[PDB]
Parts: sequence; structure tokens; C-alpha cells
Amino acid sequence: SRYTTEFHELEKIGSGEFGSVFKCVKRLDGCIYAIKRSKKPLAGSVDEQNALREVYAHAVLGQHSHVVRYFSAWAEDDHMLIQNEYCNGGSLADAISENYRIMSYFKEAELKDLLLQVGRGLRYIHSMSLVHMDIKPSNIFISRVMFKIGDLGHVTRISSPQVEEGDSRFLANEVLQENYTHLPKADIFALALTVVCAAGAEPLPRNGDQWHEIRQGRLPRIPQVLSQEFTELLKVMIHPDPERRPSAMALVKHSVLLS
Ligand SMILES: CNC(=O)c1nn(C)c2c1C(C)(C)Cc1cnc(Nc3ccc(N4CCN(C)CC4)cc3)nc1-2
Repeated sequence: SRYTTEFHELEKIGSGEFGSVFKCVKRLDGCIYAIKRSKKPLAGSVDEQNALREVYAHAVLGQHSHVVRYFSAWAEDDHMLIQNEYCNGGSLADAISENYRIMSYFKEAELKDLLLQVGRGLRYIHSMSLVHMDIKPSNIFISRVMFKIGDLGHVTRISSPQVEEGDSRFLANEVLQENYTHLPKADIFALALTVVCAAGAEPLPRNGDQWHEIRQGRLPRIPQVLSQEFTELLKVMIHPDPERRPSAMALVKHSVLLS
């Protein structure tokens, strides 16, 4: 077993219908990696479709500060195994849960830092003519601080997009309308709501009235004191017209964020 041979398994850090993710130490270099382990999907399934998007995202993407690094991938015993960078801070979703429990928070500044850092990640992905298509707190990881985009199973081309929608909570209406002419801006829409989650918003609606209200450009209720200036940035990021939303480029260079 390559897995057993090359790595020692330390602890399970993730699980879902997607499979499991394990904290492992690689024997050769003593370093910690996150190994995603998944049952090999049925041929011609959504699962195989998902799986394929991730393989070829790696093939195209190089290393980047704000994208979870991919090291290798292989298969054995009808399972697919992917060796990733380990982020010792866990996910932004875990962090928000902890805040909601311990009763700390992300200061307005820390929210600006998160937007900019994930913004930098997107700028890079978009520059390689790809889109992530599932930005949300659980797909943003933390290394201790650095924020990094993970889970590339929804990644597709800007030009010839094969679109499996991400989480309905973070989804731009135009994508639901089968409009794929400006996919990068769906990532921007989705980042904005991710930040609003970090800022302590009540859980985001999955559909119904409040879902629609948001896609009219209406921000969820925040529990804290944010400047009108940062507010408008977050607001225009969920503008119903995707062309009015900042590109990742315009984002990373925006006056409010820097720095
Ligand atoms: C579809 N699954 C994933 O993409 C995925 N899920 N996780 C949990 C990770 C991934 C990646 C993107 C494939 C790689 C990765 C890289 N690092 C972590 N780090 C991490 C560290 C600690 C924790 N936890 C702290 C809070 N807990 C007690 C649960 C473990 C969770 C994740 N997680 C992951």
C-alpha cells in the first residue's frame, strides 16, 4: 500500500459523502500533509465528473500562496488518494463556529484581510482561465495567518465551462439562470457572502424569500459595526449585474482593502 508505505496516518480531519481527509506525516521528509481518500466513483457519474475537474485543475494550476497546494494523486483498492498541503488552522467554517461558541470575533480589519487574501487566490485562478465555483467558508483553510482556497472539485474553464453548481447558499442567480458568460464574477459574489459569514451573519438562506432578496444586492444582517465604505464594497460584490461586480483584479487593488 503506497498510502501505508509512504505515510503514517495521524488523525481524521475531514469526512462527508466526498470520502475522508487524514492528517498524515510523510515518512521520507517528516512533513505533515492532508490526504483526501475517496471511493473511486462510478464511471459516468457526477462524482467522477467532480473528481476529473480536480485532477486537471492541478495539471494547470501551479503553486500559490492562497491556494491549497497539491503534491500528488494516485489510486489503489478502488480508492482515489490525493496528497495536499495541511493547513493547521482548519477551515474558515470551523473558525466561525468557534467564534459563535467562545464568543470572540473577526475584527473589521481581519475581515478586510480575509477578503484580500482570498481575493489574491481568485485573481490567480482566474488568470489561468479557470473559475473555482464553490467558494464558501468550508473551502477556505487557515495556516498559522494565511488564507487558502481548497476543494477544486467544482473548478471549470472560463471559456468552455462544465458547470456543477456550488452550494445554493453562495450561488449567484445568473449561474442558476444558466448564464455562464461571466463565471469569475460568481466567485466574487460567493466570496462576499463568505466574508459576511465571517462577520457573524445568521445562517444564509438556501432558498425562499430571503435567498432572492440577497441576489437583488441586499446584504444579510450583520451583528457588528462595519464602516459604510466596506459595506458598499461588499454590496457591489453581490450586485445583480455580474458586470458591475469587481474582478479579482480590481478587488486586490481596491483602496478599502490595502492593507
Ligand atoms: C472535500 N474535502 C476537502 O477538500 C478538504 N477537507 N479538509 C478538511 C481539507 C480538505 C483539503 C482542501 C483537501 C485539504 C486540507 C488541508 N488542511 C486541512 N486542515 C485541517 C486542520 C484541522 C481541522 N480540524 C480542526 C477542528 N477539528 C477538531 C476538526 C479537525 C480541519 C482541517 N483540511 C483540509
